[PDB]
Amino acid sequence: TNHEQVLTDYLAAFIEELVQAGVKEAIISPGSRSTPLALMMAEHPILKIYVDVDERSAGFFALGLAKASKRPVVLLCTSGTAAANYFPAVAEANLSQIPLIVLTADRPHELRNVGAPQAMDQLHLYGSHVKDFTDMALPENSEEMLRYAKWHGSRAVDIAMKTPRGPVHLNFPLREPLVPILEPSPFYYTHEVLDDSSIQKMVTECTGKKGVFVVGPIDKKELEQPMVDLAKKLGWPILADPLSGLRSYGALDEVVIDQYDAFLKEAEIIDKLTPEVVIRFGSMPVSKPLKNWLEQLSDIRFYVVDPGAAWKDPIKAVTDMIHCDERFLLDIMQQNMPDDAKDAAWLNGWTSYNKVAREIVLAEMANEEGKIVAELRRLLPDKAGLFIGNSMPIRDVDTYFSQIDKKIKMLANRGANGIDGVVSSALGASVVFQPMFLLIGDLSFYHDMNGLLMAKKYKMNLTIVIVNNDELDFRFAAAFYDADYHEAKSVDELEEAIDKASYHKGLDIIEVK
Amino acid sequence: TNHEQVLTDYLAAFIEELVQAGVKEAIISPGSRSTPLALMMAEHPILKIYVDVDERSAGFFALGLAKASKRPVVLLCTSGTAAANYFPAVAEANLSQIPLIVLTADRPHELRNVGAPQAMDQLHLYGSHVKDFTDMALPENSEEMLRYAKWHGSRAVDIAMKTPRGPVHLNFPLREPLVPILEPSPFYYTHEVLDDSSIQKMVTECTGKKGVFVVGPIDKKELEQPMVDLAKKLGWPILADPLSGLRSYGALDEVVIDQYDAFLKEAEIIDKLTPEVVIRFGSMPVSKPLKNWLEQLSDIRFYVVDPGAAWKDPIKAVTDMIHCDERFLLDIMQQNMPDDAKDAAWLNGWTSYNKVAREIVLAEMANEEGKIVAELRRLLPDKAGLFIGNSMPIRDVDTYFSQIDKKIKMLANRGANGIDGVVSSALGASVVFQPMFLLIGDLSFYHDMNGLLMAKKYKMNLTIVIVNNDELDFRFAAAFYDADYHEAKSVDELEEAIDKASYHKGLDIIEVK
Repeated sequence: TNHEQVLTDYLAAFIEELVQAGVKEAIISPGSRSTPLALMMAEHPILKIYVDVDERSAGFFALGLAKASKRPVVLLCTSGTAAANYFPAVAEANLSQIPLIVLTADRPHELRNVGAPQAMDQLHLYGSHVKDFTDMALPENSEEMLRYAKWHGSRAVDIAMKTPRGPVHLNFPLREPLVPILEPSPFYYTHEVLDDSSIQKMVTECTGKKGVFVVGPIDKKELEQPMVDLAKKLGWPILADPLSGLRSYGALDEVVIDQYDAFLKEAEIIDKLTPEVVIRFGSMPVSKPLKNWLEQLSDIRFYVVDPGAAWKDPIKAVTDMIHCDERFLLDIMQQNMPDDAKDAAWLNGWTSYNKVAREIVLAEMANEEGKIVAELRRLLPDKAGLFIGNSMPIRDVDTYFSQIDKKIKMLANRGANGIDGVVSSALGASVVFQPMFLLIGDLSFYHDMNGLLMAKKYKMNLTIVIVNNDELDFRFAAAFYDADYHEAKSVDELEEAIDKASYHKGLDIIEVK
Repeated sequence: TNHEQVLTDYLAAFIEELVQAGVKEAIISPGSRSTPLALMMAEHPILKIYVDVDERSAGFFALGLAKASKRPVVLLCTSGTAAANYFPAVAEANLSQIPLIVLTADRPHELRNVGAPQAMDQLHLYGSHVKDFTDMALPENSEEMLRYAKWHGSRAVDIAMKTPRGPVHLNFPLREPLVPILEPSPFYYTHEVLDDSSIQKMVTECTGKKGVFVVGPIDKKELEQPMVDLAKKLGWPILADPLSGLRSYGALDEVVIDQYDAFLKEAEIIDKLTPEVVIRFGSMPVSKPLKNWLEQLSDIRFYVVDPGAAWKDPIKAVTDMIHCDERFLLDIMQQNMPDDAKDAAWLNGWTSYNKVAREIVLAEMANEEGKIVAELRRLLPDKAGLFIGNSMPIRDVDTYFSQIDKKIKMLANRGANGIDGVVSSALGASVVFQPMFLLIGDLSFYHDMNGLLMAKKYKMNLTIVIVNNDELDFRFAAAFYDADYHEAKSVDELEEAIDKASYHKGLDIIEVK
């Protein structure tokens, strides 16, 4: 019934439900108004905490951690411009379907839009870029209002984790004094399914047709193998994006095509490889010549599998929009599509151009923006993570990273793209996948340079490769963040750097000028 | 009539009107979609350009430049998360009434919300935090549409510069190819006034009353002297904020009170200094004991002068809201208020506590977070600029920076406050006021560390004083950005650092641990 108890009961009810609904990590930024929420989250036994004093960096850190783990991740910042720094990562989380619980501390009603210090309008702060907005009540501790606090904690995580996944924003007006009572201590998975009538139409329509699988960047785990099996069963090629995982799932394969970016630039190859059906999985692939090829082809059956109804199709090519779970579709197609449907000449044609274009690529790579990918492909461990920057590193990983027999989790921010926040993204992802590697340009590296503090203060393992095409001497940046600096001037100098980097748990930075 | 000419005619009409309406500077961030707008702004003869690759830093740079010069300043970035990085500075510009023309490049309609790379929803991106939003047409070059492009260029700057001043957002959908034709080359002030009936009511109501002037952070230039004259004429004290300019306008004074933060904490002094009227100018002062004092007093006449109708009053103390120009009000009060109204005992009481509290402060400052302000007060030139960070440096400049007889422009981000972007803010302001000094905490310095690139690549003069109260060794940061590093361990070590800093045109950084 006293002010500080009221504040403690209210927040504890909320925070307890977040953890009980699956939040294990919180990414906190400090400030006056965020203090009571930060202190009480710290007191929670199960809940782990990371402190990032740059809110922009905190947002991308949370993003990367939630993208890699499929876990809902809390953000917490104070009132004022701090909340606005979450915006780039929230917009990214929106488009890449990443479950961020963004909690913004705020002034109380008597201090809202009144000219108070550290205070701005935080109602619908991120606009359409969140799944849900809640302006929470001022702290109360009645039976009704405590259950309300629990209810909103459960709803936040549920909405964020329900497909299509995405960011959820909760605004907390907090009235002074913000001193909580810490002594004594205050402390169902659904998927989309197609109908039996609806699967029969699809099965019959492409039962003996020349089809192509197109897989772009995809979220879901262990979808590599059953996809490979189906394409093998049908005799269909898979045009696999580097971010699909099919180019690095730990096995060599007879259906995965990886040189399509090269050979679809040529006009006669465009004509000869013309399919009857196309089935898309995941986002759109990064390849512009593939994009232009899929745009050009008409009078085909263009399926896209989109369980979240996000309507990602910048080509407007869709004929049949499929709103179901990817693993479900692959399994029913593995059970119901015939075995005797195999045309050997169809797959053969695709694999032939693929073998030919591999030679054209490998004839040049014994001489450096393409050779850096090729050297990285060989030097990487059998189980590793690779975050790729959105500039030139993503176009060169499409050309010079063919299929390898190592398990490599490849991650990029492919929603709203952008050169911002990719260091913190990689660093958040490094909590899940080890060892973590970052192929990055100099512009992106500078942009999110101060996110390297998280690697220093939490003793994280990340190997950074900077393609500096370009006035900046990055040795001083390395020394500042306690990083081991390496300058690779040759192919052999890169080999020594990678070997040294995997040898110690810590931050490594390899600059290639 | 051809695509690239259309694009050139459209943008040139817009850009020409911006310059013709008073835009002299543009702050550009690079990218694919921003390229045609950036190239053509570069071709404009009068328009000066600054390139900031961090969009967050660019926003605060523009903010600082526009705050210092009262000039409208263009921002330009590419599509995607780049636009979202402008948000903290836009929210700040909104509350601090700063005229930013924010231009965001965008995908065309066929690539909007369709799953395209580097693309997000940019309609009403900043929400209520801008004065105006325009989604511009796709480039056309007809007589109607070219005048439309001119019209929007004039409207943008006008709305941004009309009081209450603020940010204006224009979104530009641009269709590929984005290659402009650069060869050959494509290239009233109103103020609020009170009525004669309305001034007579105010003049008579405080014609012989014990009144107090309260001046917080204020925009308007040369408002120092006529304010001083009126308070001298009336025998009224001025409780001047450090950011009012009255504490450093180049003259010592017999009405400016600067120790109110100290002596209004005491209960009997609160009671004895009780006025009959209060007149506020500018924003709310940073002093919490002054805030609490003005809150506590009742049955008074509380005037606030607010020409922009922003209603800045977190105390809700207003009795008479005055919507007119500050210079106008001071001049008519200088002409119409009587001379024989002077009560000597009223001003005497205020100046007495002020003299007493100065002794209490100066008795301690011969021994370091307060002594750093006091040393800075003495060591500064006769004509200088000082940007202050929003953390502990603003509370200590209120206590330990009494009135000096030097002209010092003092600047802070006092709208939405926040520890973010104050380096770029100071660096933008450094274009106008020279020499520029920055008193800053370590948290703020880290937050906007990468804004120091602007000091390096444009060879700017800024002296940074870091109050490191606190793992980071800032020498490596200094070496990275070509800055002269100084470590001040004593009072005399600070003197040597300041002397060296003012001696060369370039970036200086003084750390006090």
